[PDB]
Amino acid sequence: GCKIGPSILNSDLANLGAECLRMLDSGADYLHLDVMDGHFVPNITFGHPVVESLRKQLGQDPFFDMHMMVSKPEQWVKPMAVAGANQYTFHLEATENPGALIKDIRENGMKVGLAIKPGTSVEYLAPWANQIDMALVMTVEPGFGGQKFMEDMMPKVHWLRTQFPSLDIEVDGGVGPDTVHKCAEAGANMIVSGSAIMRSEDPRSVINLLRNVCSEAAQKR
Amino acid sequence: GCKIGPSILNSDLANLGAECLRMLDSGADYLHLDVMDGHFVPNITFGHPVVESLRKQLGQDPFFDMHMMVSKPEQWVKPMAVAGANQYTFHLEATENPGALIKDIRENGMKVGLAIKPGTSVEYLAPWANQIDMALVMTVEPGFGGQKFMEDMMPKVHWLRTQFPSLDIEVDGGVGPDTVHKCAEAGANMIVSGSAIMRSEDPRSVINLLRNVCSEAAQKRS
Ligand SMILES: [Fe+2]
Ligand SMILES: [Fe+2]
Repeated sequence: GCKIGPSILNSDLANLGAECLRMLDSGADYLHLDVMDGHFVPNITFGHPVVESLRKQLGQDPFFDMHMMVSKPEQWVKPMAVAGANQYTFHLEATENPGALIKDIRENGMKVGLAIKPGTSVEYLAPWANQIDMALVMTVEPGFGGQKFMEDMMPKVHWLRTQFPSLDIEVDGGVGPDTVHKCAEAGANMIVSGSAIMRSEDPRSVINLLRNVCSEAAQKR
Repeated sequence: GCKIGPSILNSDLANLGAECLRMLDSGADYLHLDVMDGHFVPNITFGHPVVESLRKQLGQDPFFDMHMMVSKPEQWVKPMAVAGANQYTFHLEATENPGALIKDIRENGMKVGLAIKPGTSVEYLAPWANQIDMALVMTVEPGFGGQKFMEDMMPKVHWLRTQFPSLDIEVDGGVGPDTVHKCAEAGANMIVSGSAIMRSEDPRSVINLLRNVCSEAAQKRS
């Protein structure tokens, strides 16, 4: 049940279709698409219009995990659903009413992801864990780096894995061949990796490595 | 001095490089790139990371007019300059200190555009007209998709052209072959058009039509 989802912010964004296609051909399990509105985080990447074009090119099969680093996640639920997103991963910090938003995401036919930034206690996420499809533990601060993987996020992953053995747990931020062992041993089964994959001359090899480390750790649990 | 700048939001945004190459190969004079942050307008398009990749793909020559429909235009000046934007067109409504922002744009080596939404008096542009490279008169409300061209914006264009004969004036919003003459007769010399160019089998012909309607109307007034 371990899956690798390349992030594409490090890719040639003027040729996004080609970059996604070669990730899929390289054996990516899903694509992790970072949506930043310049308010929740200090960068603007792309929104649903790009997602819609991507979906049109890639067809119906590929799974899009939308990482919604936006200040008003309620606003983009329907646009992302219409664009063809599979999963809407919103930040717990970005809404006063996560329960209502979770309901809305499901009513719009999408899976539910719930993300926490490094400074947010995993204790805030736990109360909602049985309502979501996937928890995302950030391992860098979103919108800034360009940062080193934060090893002190691993206790969050471990706690979640301990308390919720069946929960899919994703990590995102500086994850690569060098740090995937930490994530996998802590309990993560969904791995987002950007530069490590996208800049590789052999992304299939990198993806296989990442998945194999996770799988090995899962079989040990 | 009449120029056509396709807007690219109705293009295949998964292949922005190819779509822009096609526009340039069709004789587009520049590219008009709509940046929306989901706050100043109720849509999110793309930001400087996309611009940086587009500049890399297209090379140094093409001109990018960045239509910054963003709440904090001060924030994206350096990122856009680093990304290789030629002109940073911000909304007058979006800053309380346009003078400082204009200065910051020039200090970062970019040309300065100043945009006004339909509800904003063209008079607000006047104090700044001597400091900017281009005025952008919106002819639809930005961020609400396909809207009808607002002919009642033409007096804004005509007023600007009358007050500032040497000022480049861009129109943007529902502009196509059906409405370009209205813009040109009012004084606009920079025309943004989207679907009418992007959807065509022969975008060169559409671009040429827009440009020549504009040029011949401009020649007439002269
Ligand atoms: Fe992400
Ligand atoms: Fe525009």
